[PDB]
Amino acid sequence: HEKVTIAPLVLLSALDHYERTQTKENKRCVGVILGDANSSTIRVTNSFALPFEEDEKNSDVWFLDHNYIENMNEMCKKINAKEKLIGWYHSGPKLRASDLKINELFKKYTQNNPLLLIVDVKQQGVGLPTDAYVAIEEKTFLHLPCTIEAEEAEEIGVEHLLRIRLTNQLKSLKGLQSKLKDVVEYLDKVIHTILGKLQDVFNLNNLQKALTVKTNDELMVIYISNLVRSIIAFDDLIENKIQNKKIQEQRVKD
Amino acid sequence: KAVKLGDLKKFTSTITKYKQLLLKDDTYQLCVRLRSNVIKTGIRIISLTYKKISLRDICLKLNLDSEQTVEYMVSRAIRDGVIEAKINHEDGFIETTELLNIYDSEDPQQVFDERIKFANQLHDEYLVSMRYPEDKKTQ
Repeated sequence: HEKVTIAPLVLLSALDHYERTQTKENKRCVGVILGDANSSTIRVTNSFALPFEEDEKNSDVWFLDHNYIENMNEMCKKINAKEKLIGWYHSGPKLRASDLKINELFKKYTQNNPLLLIVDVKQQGVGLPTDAYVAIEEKTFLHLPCTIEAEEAEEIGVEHLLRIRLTNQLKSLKGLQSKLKDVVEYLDKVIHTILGKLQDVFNLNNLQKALTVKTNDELMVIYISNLVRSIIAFDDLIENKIQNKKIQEQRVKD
Repeated sequence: KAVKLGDLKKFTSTITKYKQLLLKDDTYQLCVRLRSNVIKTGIRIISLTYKKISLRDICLKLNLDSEQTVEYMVSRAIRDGVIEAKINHEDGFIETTELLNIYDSEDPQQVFDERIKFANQLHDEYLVSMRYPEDKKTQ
């Protein structure tokens, strides 16, 4: 649908918020998220901690003001018009139905159904420490996948951070692990439809055909470069020391 | 010259002629074998090129040579592979195989692997000698 950009700049401060707020698992540091929400891709420019209170001792019990956003957007606007409210974040890592209520607050404040944002404040597992949701209906809410933009400005200072194949395999288990269990979970959790929804694509395997040969046929040439790959080695470094040592081992005049 | 044909007499004739020279080099022990091998070689060639030939037409080469020793002689040949064919005497049909494939198999890629395995020959050797000036130049 409108699946969305992600601003690391957000992501960072977001945890600072979590940090700043000293939010803990008891809590989720919540706040605006900013961008412009029109397109079938939405962007996250920015986001703002909404000074907030959360109580799950009573689910619906929690405290927040909008009027931040009120004054906020003003400045935000005054900062940039393109702030236009896309939605909001919280810590998370997970939902709590009161979110729904909370979600709807922003509905007043957003063009579309606004955008939830989960964060993993511990960034624990994997790609994203994050989920973004839009409500729905039998309610619906949903995660459309999202990701980063450029923000090379980001990417550059980013560059100042960090500092081939086997990984690619490694996830191999992962989904499968849960997956079968996830059945057995829901199986023996409810011992839904979506599981069968999965079930079909399963045969999408043992699918392989003598089209396999193509592979073999293909792989051949792949190797043809072999004699060439190291041929230049074969020729290159070997006849290189014979011209430097004969020069040298014999150099040896006086 | 014989082994081109492998004509046992003409074959032997050489030996008959050169045995001492063979003996001189004691290559004599050899060839005593390749005799029928080339016979079987011919048997394989410009001959197995039908999905058969008959018993007797392939026996013809043995009707040139021998009979129903053919059975042995062909089994003698088939024994080793070195040819690929079958028969049924019950058919009387000496049934001479394709030997036809493509590189669908890993057979090329075996050779590629063979080539692959060699990828270290000169490659790893370059490092084998990288030393000498490079290291002695330090001296």
